[PDB]
Amino acid sequence: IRKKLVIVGDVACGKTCLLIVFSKDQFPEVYVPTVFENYVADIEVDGKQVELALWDTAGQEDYDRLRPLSYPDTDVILMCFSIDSPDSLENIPEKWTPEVKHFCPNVPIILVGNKKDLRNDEHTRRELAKMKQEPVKPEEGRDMANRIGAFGYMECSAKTKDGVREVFEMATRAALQA
Ligand SMILES: Nc1nc2c(ncn2[C@@H]2O[C@H](COP(=O)(O)OP(=O)(O)OP(O)(O)=S)[C@@H](O)[C@H]2O)c(=O)[nH]1
Ligand SMILES: [Mg+2]
Repeated sequence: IRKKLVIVGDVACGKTCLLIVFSKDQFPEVYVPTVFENYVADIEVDGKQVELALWDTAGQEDYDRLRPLSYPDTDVILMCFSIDSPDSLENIPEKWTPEVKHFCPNVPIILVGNKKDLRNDEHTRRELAKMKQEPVKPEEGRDMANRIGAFGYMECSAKTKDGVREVFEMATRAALQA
């Protein structure tokens, strides 16, 4: 069974690394902003065999016009944000929810907190202290997921691999049913 999925979220929130890890097992060395890209990977969930189309998108403003060209026949969407950056969570209902909600209504959305490893990182906590902030708490991410009627919230780390597999299984599970 074939299904298509699109990933979206702020700049450098880990969109790409996540998709590459899951389908190539390697963690990209050099960070290069994405214009657009396509990937494929297979997965078995609840006995079903599913081929997956992974459409990567850009989080940059400069590309707002072309990003909507990948939305056409989407089955499920992974709306991502970063745990070290509280603002990227704020921009969920601001920019991404409206954009997606327009182009792709009636399509399941999986809210995804990324860079789960940086929640404990000391360097991270110290830099955010200047800004009188702190990493995102699992609760607030779940609240945001409910607020926008997401199919489910999930967290993970593409660096350590913590929870990466569960993210896609939930996506596939949602792309089949509903
Ligand atoms: N600590 C940590 N760093 C990560 C993780 N995933 C990605 N990164 C790092 O964060 C930076 C952003 O990664 P990337 O996936 O390219 O962002 P993006 O959201 O796709 O960004 P764009 O293409 O919209 S500009 C990179 O330097 C990458 O190595 C993660 O799980 N943990
Ligand atoms: Mg990218």
